[PDB]
Amino acid sequence: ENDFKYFDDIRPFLDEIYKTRERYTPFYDDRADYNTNSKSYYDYIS
Amino acid sequence: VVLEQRIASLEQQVTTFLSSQM
Amino acid sequence: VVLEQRIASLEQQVTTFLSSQMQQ
Amino acid sequence: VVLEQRIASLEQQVTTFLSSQMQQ
Amino acid sequence: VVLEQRIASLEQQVTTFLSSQM
Amino acid sequence: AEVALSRFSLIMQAKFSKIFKSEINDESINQLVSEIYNGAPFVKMSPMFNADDD
Amino acid sequence: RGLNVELSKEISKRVVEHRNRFKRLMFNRYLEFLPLLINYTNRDTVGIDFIQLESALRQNINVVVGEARNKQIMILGYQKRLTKEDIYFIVPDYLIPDDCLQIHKLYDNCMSGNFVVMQNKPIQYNSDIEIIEHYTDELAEVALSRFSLIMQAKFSKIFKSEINDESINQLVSEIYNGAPFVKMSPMFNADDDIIDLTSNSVIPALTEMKREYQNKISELSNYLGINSLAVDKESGVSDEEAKSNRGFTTSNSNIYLKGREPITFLSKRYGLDIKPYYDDETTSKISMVDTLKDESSDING
Repeated sequence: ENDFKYFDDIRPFLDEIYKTRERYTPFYDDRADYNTNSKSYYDYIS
Repeated sequence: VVLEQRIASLEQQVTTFLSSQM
Repeated sequence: VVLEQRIASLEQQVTTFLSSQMQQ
Repeated sequence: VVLEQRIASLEQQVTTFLSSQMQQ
Repeated sequence: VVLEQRIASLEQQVTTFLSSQM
Repeated sequence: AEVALSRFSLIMQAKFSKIFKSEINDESINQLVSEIYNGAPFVKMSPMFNADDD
Repeated sequence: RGLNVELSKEISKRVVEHRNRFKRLMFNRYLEFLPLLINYTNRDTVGIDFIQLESALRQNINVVVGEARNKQIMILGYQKRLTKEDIYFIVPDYLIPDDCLQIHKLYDNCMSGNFVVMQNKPIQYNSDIEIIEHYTDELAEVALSRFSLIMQAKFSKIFKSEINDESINQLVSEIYNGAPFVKMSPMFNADDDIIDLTSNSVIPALTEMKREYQNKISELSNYLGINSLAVDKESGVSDEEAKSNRGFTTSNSNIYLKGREPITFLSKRYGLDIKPYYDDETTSKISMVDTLKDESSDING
């Protein structure tokens, strides 16, 4: 039969991230210096 | 300079020969 | 002198060209 | 004196023609 | 310089010999 | 020996920082990154006294 | 087509391009020059292309000069265990000695058959392609600061008035046309109403920054031996004016010379004079003041 389209409704949302995944650099920018705060020693002994 | 002049004359003579059998 | 060296240089070149024409 | 120069010029002429067909 | 020139001639002669028996 | 002490102690504390002063989380960091150490002149800021000897 | 430009803080990308291009340019220029400083009594009698030697020496490969047919062609040469034979890699084609080679250093003074190896530096600790990377970034950001300083050192005279056609006719017919004696209304209309934006917090800053660029060039320079030293001896400006500490710049110049000392070992063998001198000459006026022999007039003019 032509059943089990659960492998198939993923398709318009699996090409989508492949489209917007690697074609970014004409559309966005690389600025603004986001800070990253990552886990000092107190979280290590946590 | 004289030697150079002689060489030039020899070259011109050769060129002249290379154009006519006479 | 130097003209004699030039005359020696030209006959050597003519002999080299004659050996270039005839096989020996 | 003049010969010393022409003799040097012709030896380089022989050496740069021997290497065109050399085993070297 | 003359000695060097003589040496060069000897070397070239040897090279020539090393290619033909004649 | 103790005058060599005083010279070494004097040049060990002769080092200099430029203190930025702002309420913390991501207001002034983007400022210094894209406009001070990258050398940029003409940085634009808010009127909220944000370099009035801040 | 595709186009949508950023802003006119494009300059804040042009500024960082000037810094980046300056570091790349100054780095590879400085090693573009550095393999020619010595040149050592240039081709007295010896068949060496010394430019090709010095370029080989600054990639630290130990070249070996010997005899080929009695005329000193270069070859490559990669407690004391002596080297004798032609085991090493040989760059020329048929000019190989095919006979007893040796190193001519300590077997005797001036006797053994010649193949002497020349080090770049006698004892090797760090490559100077790292020191040239060490200062060129520091130099790069001071060139950044100079360029950023003179790019914002530009000045306008701001007129300040309620807008539409009161003060425009003023500046047109009476400032840029140069006119003195402009008459105005009593409504405070120049009582510090026109103002100047100046950057006199920038131009005293400008000269000191150029001196920092300058002495940082000199502090890279005396490291790698390239020095203004001998003329500084005869000019009497010896210390604390040229802030260089002369005993350190005559120190780092000397290590490269005694690295190329085995060319003297070779020079003692075949009976000739080769001294590794240190080039500092630039001509047509120095060659004129050192001779003032009238044949040197017909040479130049």
